[PDB]
Amino acid sequence: MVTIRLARGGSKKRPFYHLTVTNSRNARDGRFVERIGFFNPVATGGEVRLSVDQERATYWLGQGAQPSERVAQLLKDAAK
Amino acid sequence: ARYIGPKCKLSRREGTDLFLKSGARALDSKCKAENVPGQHGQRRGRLSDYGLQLREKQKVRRIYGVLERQFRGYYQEASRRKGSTGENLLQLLECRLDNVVYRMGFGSTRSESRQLVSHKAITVNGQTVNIPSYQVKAGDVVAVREKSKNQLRIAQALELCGQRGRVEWVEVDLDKKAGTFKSAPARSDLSADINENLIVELYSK
Amino acid sequence: TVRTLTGRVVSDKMDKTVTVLIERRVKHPIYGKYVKRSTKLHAHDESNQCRIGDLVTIRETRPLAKTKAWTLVDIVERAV
Amino acid sequence: ANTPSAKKRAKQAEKRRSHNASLRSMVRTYIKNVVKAIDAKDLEKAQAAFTAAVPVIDRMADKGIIHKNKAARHKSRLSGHIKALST
RNA sequence: GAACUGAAGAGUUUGAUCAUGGCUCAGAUUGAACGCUGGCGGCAGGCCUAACACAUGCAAGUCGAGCGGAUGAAGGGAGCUUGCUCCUGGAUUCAGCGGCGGACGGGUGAGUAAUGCCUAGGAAUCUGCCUGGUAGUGGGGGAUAACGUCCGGAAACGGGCGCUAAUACCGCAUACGUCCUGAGGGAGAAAGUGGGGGAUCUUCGGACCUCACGCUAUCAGAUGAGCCUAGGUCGGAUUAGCUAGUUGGUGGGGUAAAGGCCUACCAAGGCGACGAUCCGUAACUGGUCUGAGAGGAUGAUCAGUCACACUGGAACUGAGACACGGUCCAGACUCCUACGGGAGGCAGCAGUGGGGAAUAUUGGACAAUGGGCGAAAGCCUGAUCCAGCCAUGCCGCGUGUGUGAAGAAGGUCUUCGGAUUGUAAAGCACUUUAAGUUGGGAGGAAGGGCAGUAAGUUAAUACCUUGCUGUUUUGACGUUACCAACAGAAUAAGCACCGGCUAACUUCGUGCCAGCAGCCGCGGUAAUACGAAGGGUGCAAGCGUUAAUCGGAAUUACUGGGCGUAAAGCGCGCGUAGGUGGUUCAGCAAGUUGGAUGUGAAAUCCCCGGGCUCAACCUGGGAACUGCAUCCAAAACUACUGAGCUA
RNA sequence: UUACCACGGAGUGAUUCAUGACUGGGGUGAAGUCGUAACAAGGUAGCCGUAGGGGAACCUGCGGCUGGAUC
Repeated sequence: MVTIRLARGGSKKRPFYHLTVTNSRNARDGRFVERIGFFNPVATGGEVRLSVDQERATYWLGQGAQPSERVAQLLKDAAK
Repeated sequence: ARYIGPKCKLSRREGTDLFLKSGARALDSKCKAENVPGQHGQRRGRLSDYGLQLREKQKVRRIYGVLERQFRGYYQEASRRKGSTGENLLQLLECRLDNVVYRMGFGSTRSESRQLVSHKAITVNGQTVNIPSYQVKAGDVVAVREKSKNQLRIAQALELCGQRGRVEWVEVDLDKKAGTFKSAPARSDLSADINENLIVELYSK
Repeated sequence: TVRTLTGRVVSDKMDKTVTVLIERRVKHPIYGKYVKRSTKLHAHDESNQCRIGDLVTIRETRPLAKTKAWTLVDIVERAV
Repeated sequence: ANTPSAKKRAKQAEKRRSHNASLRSMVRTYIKNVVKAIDAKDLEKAQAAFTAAVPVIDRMADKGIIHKNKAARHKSRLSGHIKALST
């Protein structure tokens, strides 16, 4: 299964997530086929909280990728 | 950390008016500035080429109270930033919050400014910054915290700043005790007694 | 379309296969001088025509022996 | 040391290995009956073994015993040999 | 717009000089260790050696909405008057059959010099779960756990005798695809479960419709894996020959797939100074350190690949393994035993013993992000998120601020005048970061349950799915970051050096002794070089020493050195491979040049910004990856081809 | 029951490491014995190759060289 999940790529007590397209068997922060966007839960000023790159998100979704419970909520929030 | 100790020895070793003391009295009436400190202050002996650069290095270090590790990084950032490594150098440590407050005249000396800034008594752009080494930008407003407005130290130093040479690149409002940083000074705006080319050559050794 | 290599043949004492020498010129990484290199490849010859000394051409093709993955295009020059 | 889930899987695989070996043996003998017939050059019983062989080899190929590609290859080689025998 | 801006030398051969030439030093860095010292916080790092052995605890479970049994409540009816017992009821949650997972995630670098890795291509393949499409899920049969009983065994457990279920197993029917085929034909599957329901029938369980989860056949996609080709990948030639399944061919077998992968036969082939084979070492790469660059050294953290799982070997199941916490056998070790036999594999996370100069807690939680199972609730997760210890490193802050001559005392030197410690202290005012106490205080939380509503669907307003509304609930860390108030300078400075290189000097004691020492060297009775004091210098919660790499070293010289005498022209010819080749015309386009395309993983380096009070750190975009492959243009030079000319 | 094959066993080599009575040279030494071989024409010019001899530096022959003094 190819999946769209969040790769924890920030720092201690300051999480940052990469919206990542990858096979479900790979590790969270490990191998992937493509990164498509990112999510900042602690964005304060000019930091963009969520960038999605809506184009490639549909392509992998059309290929059968199954987003996780967090990305699916974030995907709706991006389009809402 | 920081150097804590007698201050004339820093000036006496070099023989230049280091601004470690308030301008209440001239340094000659306070200390024997015509001799280097220590038992053998009356000798002679020409300094080597490397010694002149090192003494030049410590003058910039001792005037602003900076350790070289930051200075070496400040050199690295000055070497990083485009333009001459010469004038990129002095601007970097002229924008320190303690030095800017000293230019604003809130402290008679940079030692007063450092303690006054470190004690959360200064807010720049409305947010309290209690670090000496903050790098202020052009257009930044630096103010004193409202609880610290009645400090006699800034009250005394603001007048002492009058008879010290009015610096052009920053302006201060006496009633609000707040000033704004217009722009970084150029070489002509700082004292020419320094030789910033000795700074670069020494660190190439 | 398909990458075909050219070289001088060197040995034909086998059955239905001929060995072709490939001439290369790779510069030395440091000294930057072209040194002639050798690449002997075991080419397959479904029927035998090529004798020793003929320039021929070969394609990377099906592995059809333990050391034979290349087969002949044609003789471009025959060693008369 | 050993989890109860691993113990169950080993028991499950041993039961399946005995079950699979019987079925895999059935495929092997049925083809073997044909190969013995071609090697004996007995045409009349060649297809009788062959026609008896074709059901079972796909019956276990669909079961996943020998994979369908292997079963397909066996049919072609066996048919070709019997085709070569009928001259 | 930017992705660069970048290069120091000194000491030492001599009576003295120039050159050559080696040695040493000034620098950057480390998973570092040792000595002295020691306040805090953020981020990161933390057995480099014994791939040594492992006590203890956890690290892979989950599904009752697949199945059989047990446990059997709430709620009702009874003798007693509900103490205590008998019936209906099935809410649960459980050992075991089955399904999925266990091949992921995690650890280590032993082996491996190429069946590995890197780059660029190719085709013959397989690919669970996922997505889209297509055709179906029809009807039977025979068993076995669990269960009861018996026997054997110390245990591990094993063996009979009877019973039963399935989405367990196997027949039969059927075939949009699919497999083989003399293209005429032949062959091949499946499984049901839950919710709800308007009619119809019923054995009264249900049949039937719908929804959802499934299962079967097959096509395509995606992911992953397998295979093949060419180039590259440490040192050694005081290692030159190596290889008969060896190298090809033919037939057959075998694999998911080609292939000596295997075999039968035929031929004598195949590799190698362009370094085969052998020996020693070694995981490889992105990258990291250093360097102006070219280069040199290196392969921690993080990421990709590989190999390994106590040693050797082997297969089984499965889509996927020859499988760390699976199976079998052999071996060494540890342990239990009733002596007949059994059990185990921390190079998973903690921890222990041992080795070593040296590297940490027997911690909390699934809150977040992932993973497995499940319809969901939910469970597990030593992945992960956090916390404990360590100046191990980077970064940031503090250990106070101004005034203050009495130039106080004491110490040191003294020319005996004085100087120096020294505005330094004392004193007078002052603030109190950080630490302490108290108080307030985000965010990391997405969601779930319940109820309602709207939409979709279905014959249905029912069930179910999705979007909103209201309520209640989820934070391990944490006693949070962060913010206020109180108090008091109060809780906070040490290390190395002072002859030159190299910034910084006197005195005292010693007297070639003690000792110092990176080199020059110092010390044999007036030592700025030993030990101490004062003074100063540099650095600072760090300071030095060691160990190692690069630089300096143009001291392996491609950039960028030399060979008359300093080391270096073979004793001298000829000549093989190779290297290089006069001049003119034409062609070609491998080199060469320009462009385009694909690739050159992400992270890192670099440039411009953004967020932590700044920085370290994180992150957005760009640049770069100097390479390879293909294509398109060009023909000055090289290479090739053809034709000439005479130097 | 046969084929494959691990452990284990036998023989015979190769290589590498560590040791070994004794023996050979090499280096460093606070300096002892015997000479004085080279450096000046070093008191027989020196050196190179080779051969023989001698306690030792060395000597001698043969060829070669100047990296030899006087002239």
